[PDB]
Amino acid sequence: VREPATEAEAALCAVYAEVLGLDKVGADADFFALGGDSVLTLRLVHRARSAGWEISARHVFRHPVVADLAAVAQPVT
Repeated sequence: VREPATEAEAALCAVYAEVLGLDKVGADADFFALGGDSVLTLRLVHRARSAGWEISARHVFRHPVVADLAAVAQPVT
């Protein structure tokens, strides 16, 4: 399983695992391949912000892989 290589990747890995109910998730994990849907996307957006990273639901649907999602995130102001 692929370790995160940036702070944003590491935060999103942890949030993916928490939202999807998994123990740990790799930096190459696909949110919808792992069981994501509209409800869980909503939760991912909220919990990512709590972890310091601003994303949208549209970001998740367009970039469901952790590493790709981390690249469009913005740090919370």
